[PDB]
This record gives sequence, C-alpha cells and structure tokens, in this order.
Amino acid sequence: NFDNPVYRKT
Amino acid sequence: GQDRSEATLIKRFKGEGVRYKAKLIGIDEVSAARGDKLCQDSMMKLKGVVAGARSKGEHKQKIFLTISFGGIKIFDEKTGALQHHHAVHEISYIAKDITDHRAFGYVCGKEGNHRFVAIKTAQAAEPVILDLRDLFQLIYELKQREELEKKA
Repeated sequence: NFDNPVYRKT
Repeated sequence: GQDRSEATLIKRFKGEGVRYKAKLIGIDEVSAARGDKLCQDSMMKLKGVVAGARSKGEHKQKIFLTISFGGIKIFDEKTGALQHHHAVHEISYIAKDITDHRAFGYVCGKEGNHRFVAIKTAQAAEPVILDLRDLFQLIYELKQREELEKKA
C-alpha cells in the first residue's frame, strides 16, 4: 500500500 | 527480477504502456483519499456484492487494464473499448487485498469525490502494484527535473 506522490487534491 | 532503471521504465510506460488481463470487482464511493482500513473495508464490501451476484448467476466483467503516463485505463475485454480512465493526478492511493494475492484496488478522484476501484487480476496483483509504484515515482522524478514532457 502506498500514496501517489503526484496526486492532486484539487 | 525485472529491470526498473529509469530508461527501462520510460519505455515501459510510454504510449499504451503495460497491459494486464483482469476482471472488474466494482467501484465504491469512499470518504477519504487514502487509508489501509478504508480500502480493505471497501474491497470486502464490493466482493460481498459480487459474491451475492455470483449466487444469482452473475459474473464479473472481463477487462484489461493498462498502466501508462496516462494513468490507469480499464478496457472491456470483449470489445476492446475504453470504459474507465483515471489520470495519474487523480489517483491518490494503491492497496493490495490483504486476503487475496490476485486482487488490489486504488482510490481516485478529487476531494469529496473519492472512489475505490477494485480489480481481480488474472495473475498475481504484485507486478501491477509495483508498476504503479514505479510509474508514480518516475513521474515525480521527471517532474522535479522538468523533463516529464521529453520522456512522455
């Protein structure tokens, strides 16, 4: 499991 | 043991990217962008729905998913048509199904519009998860070096 470093919340 | 050097990864994810045979378990609306328990609870819920439909004679949709600089794309297997498209900037979290080595899911959407997409892979889910990890890390690195466009 991991977070996407390029994710954009807005 | 696959080569994950930058040059190799670029060739791997460019264009159509990497394709994997799979089945769509389902898509569920969730309250946050990330969370191990959030994802496992959603996966458990969606699988429960599938199991209930399976007792009625219903089967999961056969698909193939691709991982590329364009993000995650889900195509219908029978027709080859694109059915779902989630851009890299729209995907927030990737999670393996703790109870199934052949299942995983991801959370996508902007704030207030989060959804968990659950996938049952034909083979092990690990390679797909690692490809997503490598893809995201690569994009981050290329962006930091201002070279994403020259490699996409």
